[PDB]
Amino acid sequence: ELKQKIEVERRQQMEIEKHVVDFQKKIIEKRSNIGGKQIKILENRLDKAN
Amino acid sequence: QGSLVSWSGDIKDENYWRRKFDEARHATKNKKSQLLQLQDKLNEVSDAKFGAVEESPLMRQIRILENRL
Amino acid sequence: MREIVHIQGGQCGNQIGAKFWEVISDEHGIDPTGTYHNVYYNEATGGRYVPRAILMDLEPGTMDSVRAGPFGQLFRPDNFVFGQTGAGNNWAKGHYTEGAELIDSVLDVVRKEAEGCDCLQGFQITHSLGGGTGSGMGTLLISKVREEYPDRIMETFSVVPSPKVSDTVVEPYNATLSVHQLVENADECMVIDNEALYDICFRTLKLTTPTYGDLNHLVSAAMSGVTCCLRFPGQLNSDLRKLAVNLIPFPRLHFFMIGFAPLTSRGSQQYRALTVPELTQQMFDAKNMMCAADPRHGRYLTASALFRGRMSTKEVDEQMLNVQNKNSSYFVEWIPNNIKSSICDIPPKGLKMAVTFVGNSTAIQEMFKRVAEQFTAMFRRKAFLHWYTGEGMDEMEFTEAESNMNDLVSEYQQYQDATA
Amino acid sequence: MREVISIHVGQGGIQVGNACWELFCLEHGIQPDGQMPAFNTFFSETGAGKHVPRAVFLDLEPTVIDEVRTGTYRQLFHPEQLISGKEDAANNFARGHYTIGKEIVDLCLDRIRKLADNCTGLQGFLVFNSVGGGTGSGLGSLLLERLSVDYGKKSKLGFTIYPSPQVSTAVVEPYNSILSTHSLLEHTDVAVMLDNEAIYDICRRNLDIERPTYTNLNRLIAQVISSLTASLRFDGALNVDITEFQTNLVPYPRIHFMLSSYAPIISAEKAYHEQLSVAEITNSAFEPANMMAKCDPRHGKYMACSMMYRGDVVPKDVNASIATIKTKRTIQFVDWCPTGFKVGINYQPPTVVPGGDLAKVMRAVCMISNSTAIAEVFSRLDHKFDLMYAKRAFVHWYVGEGMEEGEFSEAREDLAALEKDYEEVGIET
Amino acid sequence: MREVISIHVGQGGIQVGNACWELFCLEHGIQPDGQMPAFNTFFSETGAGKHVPRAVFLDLEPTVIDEVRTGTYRQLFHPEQLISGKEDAANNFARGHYTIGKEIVDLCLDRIRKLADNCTGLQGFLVFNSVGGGTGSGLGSLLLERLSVDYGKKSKLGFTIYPSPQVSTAVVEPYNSILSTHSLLEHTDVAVMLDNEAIYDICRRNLDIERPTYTNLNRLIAQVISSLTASLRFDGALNVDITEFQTNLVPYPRIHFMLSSYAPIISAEKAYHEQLSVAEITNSAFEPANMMAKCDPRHGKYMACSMMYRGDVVPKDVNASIATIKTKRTIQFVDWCPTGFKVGINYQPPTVVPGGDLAKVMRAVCMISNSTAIAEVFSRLDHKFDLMYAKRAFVHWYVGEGMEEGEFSEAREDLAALEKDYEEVGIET
Ligand SMILES: Nc1nc2c(ncn2[C@@H]2O[C@H](COP(=O)(O)OP(=O)(O)OP(=O)(O)O)[C@@H](O)[C@H]2O)c(=O)[nH]1
Ligand SMILES: Nc1nc2c(ncn2[C@@H]2O[C@H](COP(=O)(O)OP(=O)(O)OP(=O)(O)O)[C@@H](O)[C@H]2O)c(=O)[nH]1
Ligand SMILES: Nc1nc2c(ncn2[C@@H]2O[C@H](COP(=O)(O)OP(=O)(O)O)[C@@H](O)[C@H]2O)c(=O)[nH]1
Ligand SMILES: [Mg+2]
Ligand SMILES: [Mg+2]
Repeated sequence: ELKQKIEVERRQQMEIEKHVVDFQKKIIEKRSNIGGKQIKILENRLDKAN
Repeated sequence: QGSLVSWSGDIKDENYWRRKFDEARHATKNKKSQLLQLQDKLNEVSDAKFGAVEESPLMRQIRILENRL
Repeated sequence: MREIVHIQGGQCGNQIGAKFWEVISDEHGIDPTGTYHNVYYNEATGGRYVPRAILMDLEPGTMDSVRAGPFGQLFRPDNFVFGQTGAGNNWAKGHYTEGAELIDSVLDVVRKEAEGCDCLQGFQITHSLGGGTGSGMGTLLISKVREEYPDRIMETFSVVPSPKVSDTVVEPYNATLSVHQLVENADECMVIDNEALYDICFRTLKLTTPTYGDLNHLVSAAMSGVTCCLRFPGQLNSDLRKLAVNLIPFPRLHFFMIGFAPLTSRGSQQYRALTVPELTQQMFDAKNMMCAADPRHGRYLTASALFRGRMSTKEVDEQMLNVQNKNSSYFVEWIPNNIKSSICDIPPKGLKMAVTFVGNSTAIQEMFKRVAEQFTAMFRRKAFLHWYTGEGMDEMEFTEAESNMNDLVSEYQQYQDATA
Repeated sequence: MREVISIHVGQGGIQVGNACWELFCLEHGIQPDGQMPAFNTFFSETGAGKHVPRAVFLDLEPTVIDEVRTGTYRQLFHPEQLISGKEDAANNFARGHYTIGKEIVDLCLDRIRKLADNCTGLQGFLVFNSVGGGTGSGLGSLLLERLSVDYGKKSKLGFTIYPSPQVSTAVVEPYNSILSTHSLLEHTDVAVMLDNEAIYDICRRNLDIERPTYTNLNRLIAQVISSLTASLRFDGALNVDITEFQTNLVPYPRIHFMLSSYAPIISAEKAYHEQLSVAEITNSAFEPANMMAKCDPRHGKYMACSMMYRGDVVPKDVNASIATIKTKRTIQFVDWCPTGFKVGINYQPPTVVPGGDLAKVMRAVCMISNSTAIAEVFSRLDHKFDLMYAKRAFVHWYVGEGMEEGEFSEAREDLAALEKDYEEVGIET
Repeated sequence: MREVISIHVGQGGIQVGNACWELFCLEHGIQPDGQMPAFNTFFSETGAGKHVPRAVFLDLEPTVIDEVRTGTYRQLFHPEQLISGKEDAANNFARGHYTIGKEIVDLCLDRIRKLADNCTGLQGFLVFNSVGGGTGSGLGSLLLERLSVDYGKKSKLGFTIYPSPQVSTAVVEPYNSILSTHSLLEHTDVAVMLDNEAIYDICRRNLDIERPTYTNLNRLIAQVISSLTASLRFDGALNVDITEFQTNLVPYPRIHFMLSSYAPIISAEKAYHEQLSVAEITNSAFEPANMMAKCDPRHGKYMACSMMYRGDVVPKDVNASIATIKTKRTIQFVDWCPTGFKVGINYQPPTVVPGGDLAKVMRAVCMISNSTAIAEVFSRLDHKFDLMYAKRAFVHWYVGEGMEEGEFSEAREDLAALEKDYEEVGIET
């Protein structure tokens, strides 16, 4: 009888879950991408010349 | 007669519901982890990361004091 | 303090009250003799503790039988409101001709027991909906006490017509007549049915030779566990009104299903462990309810849990968090944190833990609709009517009772799925 | 001189106060007898040379009340400071603020009336009301109202326990909390918030005990409060002022909801194996996992921060830790407050309770900060409140007790005004 | 000043580290209690005046891990430096580098993060990963990757144990080893190789014990490592520099896989009957039977050699032994390095362990050499890898774990690039 509602819900949620799986893939790729102090010592370099 | 056919149909409905719950909760938890990691990404990516070491004010100090010396 | 008065009704309610007083005596260390070897008892010279328990009924054979069994000396000889004719499975008999002349004996005795206390926080009724006496007489007592005392909270441990068979031929008539006068003046109807009670004593408990005293002991252990959070200490205590608030968001959907735990096989009572995750498994298991309505065929408007025993609060927190996490849409999501939790600090007699789950959900509406269906069937075709109509009742009231039941259930169902 | 009063109203506040006093006696050297084999701030004179605390345990439900009056700590409290009701507030605000509040309010006011008459140099109040229940919401609101309309000039530091982020011991928490926030604004001059999730995480994966319970939680809060009040109790190197707390942590009277933190929380089993340096503790100090409440340190831009050092602390490690935390980018402050740091040194180490998971160490630090992250707790409470208010739930439980319906909304956008200001004050220029 | 960190990842590295620390305590005078009745490099401060090592024992299979945490050496290690997995890597590289590696990598990085924060003057890393198993291959590869992408500037000396020449405790050794060699190139700045056959021969016909076992092997490796780290631990005559080790033993960043040797390895039963002169030991020093790894001394033309003298050593016997070894034709050096000898004198004799086959003698020397013979081990590993890759074996075990197939080949010709350079650098002009 009334099952097609829950079947289309399952299809929706499965597309959305695999879609956020794609999301996760994209974000791990960008993390791997981004995976790729001297000012004070330069002041020290200035001290000597002055 | 039809009452047992309805019984079997409702066993199918119970299985189907139970399933929908499993997958809905998987979806939630997956999304929560994904949002966690995405916010970690947006804060780890610095706003001065392109110039990994730039400090332009002190670069100006550098150049002007070099001219001075 | 925060008193209770235990009025009974019908042979069902009488037996259940007898065994409930048995359980509470055996828990508080009270003999059948009435000593200690006040939230429920009263002081009596000579060192006695009398239960302020009133037994009213239209027949005395029940009265005699409850006096005869053990723990009979508990009830004092005035609270035996004696009926001599019997309503004879007739709501008209039990509610109009014999009601309107037993009301006032019961009024004098309930004023007796009510002035006996200082603060009567709540009542206590156990009766039937199908038996003429139980149903009519009981809902009439409810109407009367709710007429004079509008500030108390009303509570009925109510048995309904059984699904597979009707216990008395006019179960539908008496049941709709009881609910029609139950909805507005009864504040918490714990719905129980003899058949589901049979199921829970049969399935996981090995009981092959059951008895009415046994079902009474089961439901009385549950009835003691629902309120045992009151008379005892605890890290996080509650009452009848914190429970009522956290249970009803509307004054109508206030009928509750109840379960109590733990309950396992005895021959297998050693092989299993015994932990609070196992308690959650035990009663969030569908089959552990005491009503012929699997709640997972509906939705939980809200649900409350009351622990017994001293373990941590990390427990109850992860408890209702985990259960909401998977059986979310088994609840209703339009209300935040729909599970309430409290702790009583004392474990049961001889065991380690106890848990009582109470639920304001929308799966008893089908129980109500099956009652109304049986009613309407016998009702248009006029089955078993002169017993009600020759005793100063008209079917205009039957029509309105049926329609009122239907109105209740229509709200139940639309509140099941109301979301925003 | 300095005396401080503590109300422990509700069932949460009363147990927090039970632990507070059970720790205070063992710290000051008081045995539960009321006998002792400085204490000026907490302990009074009885003419026989012994001490009765200046605090009141108030609650509608009398269960924990007879628990304390027939437990083991009976000899401390005065029978005048324990009043019981025979009913509850049903977890709704109206039964604790409108119906059952009125006959207890004047008794509590007379008791604290005479108690503020008793002590000479009152300096502040501490209201302990877990708002989740009807008492800790409504009766605590009314208590704070009366405290502010009678006393007024004196500071009030509320350790209110909100409804937890997603866990809850009651369903009608969202109503009776938003309604208490109204009175919580004006009356609670400074409000140090509490929630449950963070102390649960701390007790589970910080002391390595596998079931955290409320007695341990209240003991731990009492230890935090001991680190708080040590400065006034015992003598320190650079003593701080609790009225300086307000003038330095309240940049605007609109932003005074503040959060806290404590270090070190470590078992003896890792205390024997850790060095726990003065500079090292200042890192776990602002650690986001160490956080005591549901606030994110990088959510809020710190507007004011007070550090409470106790034990063997030398000032220059403190001063260099301030430098390193202000250097590294993981922390940031509001631009309008270029220096939002205030520190207080104390030569009293934390005292130890027998039977506690807590470890004795040389140095302890307690953080208390006015930031802008708390608005997330605010909006999260508003979540549940709107989800319940949109559908009429439990409305009758509130209106059938002398309450009008519009107070729900007025409190909702009242806390929304906090959320607005808390993000309007902490921006750039 | 100089501190050195040691990871013992896998089941081989973890037992090697068990023996390393069990020898380090008995040498420095530390009892297994953590109590001692210099040590700067290995032993830290706990504020109670006692020592916890700066090392982490990491392994997917938790067996040896609970072995060490409920054995007799529990009092040394910190509970923060022992993390366990509940599964393995199935001896394949993909399960240790792709699937199960990722949730342990960040925990290990946080532990060494805080540990490098703990010690002040870090000078080098020592990765102990027997590559034969999935953990010691993949998780060790990923650990070295993260170490090099976070630290970078600091030297890394890997004591990796390859799949043995023909013996093997696993069949899928050829896959998960060639794949680790890729990361082993860049990350392991200098890689002192290990194999099993040569230490087996040494333990059998050098200490005269007739069954050599892994506990004896790890003890012996720990003795070699003691001779290695004595220069920084204790004061010597002409102290050497571990960053001089790199600048003198890495003529090109392409040739940094180096082998070792130790003298004397003799029982007491022949130590009482032998003279064991300073010049005499320098002969067994370059003895090909004494060789510690599967390398042939006359296969490689020595490009760099560091000698580690410890005990009562006078420099001129050292200088004359260098002369005699450079005179006789049996040894030869690369023409481009006319002088490829670096020596380091140390006045600390080797300490003795109770219950060891090893004998106490006056003079000990340890050889560590960058030569071109290691390419034979390389080609010999390539033998098994190609023999398995030509027929599809265990390919599913690798690809069903987030791994592509081409990495097998890319690692094969990666190690082939080493074999090529190692013979292109050591020719005439
Ligand atoms: N931190 C802490 N919180 C507590 C403790 N005891 C209770 N609480 C909190 O208090 C909340 C309820 O607040 P209360 O006002 O005390 O509840 P109540 O006393 O039953 O109030 P009524 O509903 O009017 O009877 C619960 O949700 C708990 O989270 C405690 O010992 N420590
Ligand atoms: N020298 C030495 N080598 C060892 C020792 N223990 C194990 N090995 C070597 O380690 C090799 C396997 O490496 P591992 O990574 O530790 O194997 P594993 O721990 O089972 O790895 P998984 O397969 O992922 O479970 C074996 O072939 C041994 O030769 C040891 O105590 N000393
Ligand atoms: N649980 C329980 N139910 C009972 C017991 N005895 C009777 N009942 C139920 O109660 C109903 C009878 O109602 P009741 O009012 O007592 O009958 P009446 O006195 O003749 O009007 C029947 O439907 C029975 O199923 C009992 O001992 N235990
Ligand atoms: Mg209360
Ligand atoms: Mg392994």
